[PDB]
Amino acid sequence: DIVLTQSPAIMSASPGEKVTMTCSASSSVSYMHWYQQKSGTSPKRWIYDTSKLASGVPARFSGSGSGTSYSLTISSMEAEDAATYYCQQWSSNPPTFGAGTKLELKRTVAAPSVFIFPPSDEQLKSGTASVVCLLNNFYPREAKVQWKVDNALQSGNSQESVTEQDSKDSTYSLSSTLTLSKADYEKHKVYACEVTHQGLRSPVTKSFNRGECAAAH
Amino acid sequence: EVQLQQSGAELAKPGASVKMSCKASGYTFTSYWMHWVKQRPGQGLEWIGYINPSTGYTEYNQKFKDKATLTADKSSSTAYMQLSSLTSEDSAVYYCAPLWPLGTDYWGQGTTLTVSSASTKGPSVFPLAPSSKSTSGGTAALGCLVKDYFPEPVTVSWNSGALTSGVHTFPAVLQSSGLYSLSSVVTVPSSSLGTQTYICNVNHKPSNTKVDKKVEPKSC
Ligand SMILES: OC[C@H]1O[C@@H](O)[C@H](O)[C@@H](O)[C@@H]1O
Repeated sequence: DIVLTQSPAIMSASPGEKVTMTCSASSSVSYMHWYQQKSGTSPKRWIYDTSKLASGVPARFSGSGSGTSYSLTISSMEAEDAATYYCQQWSSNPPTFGAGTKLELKRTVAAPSVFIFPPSDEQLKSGTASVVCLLNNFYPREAKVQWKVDNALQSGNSQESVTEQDSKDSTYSLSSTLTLSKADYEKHKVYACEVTHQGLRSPVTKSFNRGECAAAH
Repeated sequence: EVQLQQSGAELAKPGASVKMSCKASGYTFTSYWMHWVKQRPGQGLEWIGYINPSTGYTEYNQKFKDKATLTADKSSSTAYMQLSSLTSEDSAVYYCAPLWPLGTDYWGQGTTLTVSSASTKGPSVFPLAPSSKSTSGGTAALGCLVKDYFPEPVTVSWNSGALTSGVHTFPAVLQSSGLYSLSSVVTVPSSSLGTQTYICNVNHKPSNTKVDKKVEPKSC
């Protein structure tokens, strides 16, 4: 099968900026197609036969390329162009798709507001402990969130969830949830969330000691 | 005008079978090959195969030859896809699309399939309590953790919908347990913490559970 690699996987563009995304093929192809998928909707044909715009696609869009190298270009980025773009070939069987380029709106850097939530008494009664660290309204998305339990860096027991780019201020919000058994939770004292992000001059730490926070015990 | 209507979401257990439909209107059903594509989050798009509704001829991605079965009915303008011997790797959104020949740019709305041996279960709602550990200067954050429910989705509101500003409800994550979990958070002025009451309205109704949990300023 012909493998299509789209670069970059995720990119951000300022308003009015010129944007170009590439679709590379592991073997030569004669034509390239492009589909646009907005979040929570179906893909739609956007460009066909390398350079032909689908009906209703605005004139700022264009595509080009030949052989093993193709590209899609927006002359002037507009907010409605935020979406994921998939390239697709059928010079060889079976037809294959790229993994997509997610194009998002670039805005100024905004440092996250960090909050830490100790586990509720109700959940401790049920025998598990969830510690939640919240990164609110930040940009860009890249953020390093480290859990330390008595200075021990945690691995494999946390999971992150991130919102879509906010429609109004173009920021992201992120939650990191540290899940422990009640037994392991009561075996340690200090629970810390350390956040490293371009908008912070130095990393921010939110932490608590199991015990300076009133509870059932 | 042109319409590709796909059947509703499907929940199945491992090893079971499922058959989904794709009703075409607004164009000559026989004049376009109906392709089927699979989409998982964190994955790209995968081409399964196509059917020529005029002749019934089908071509398959070798990767899906023993998984998918493509049918078409001309009289109802409907194409069908059956997926057998289901595994968790088959949980995805599946689109039908008349990709060839060119002329119709639209795809179907998609059919979401979740295959899981998990049982229907309502969530436990735990407070994400505000306090000094949840306060910057004049802004405080609070929320509700909606944990251990199945299947998707859950709906969360605040103060019966009266509070929408600053609300972030995160996408659900499927835990290794096979149950879903998410948190919904809100930022409020810290001065209003001890005076105004904040309740989250958490709803997951495949289990028909509706819970409103008061999130209260806890003291650290
Ligand atoms: O499908 C690609 C294009 O083919 C043309 O024949 C149609 O007029 C367009 O509506 C369509 O976008």
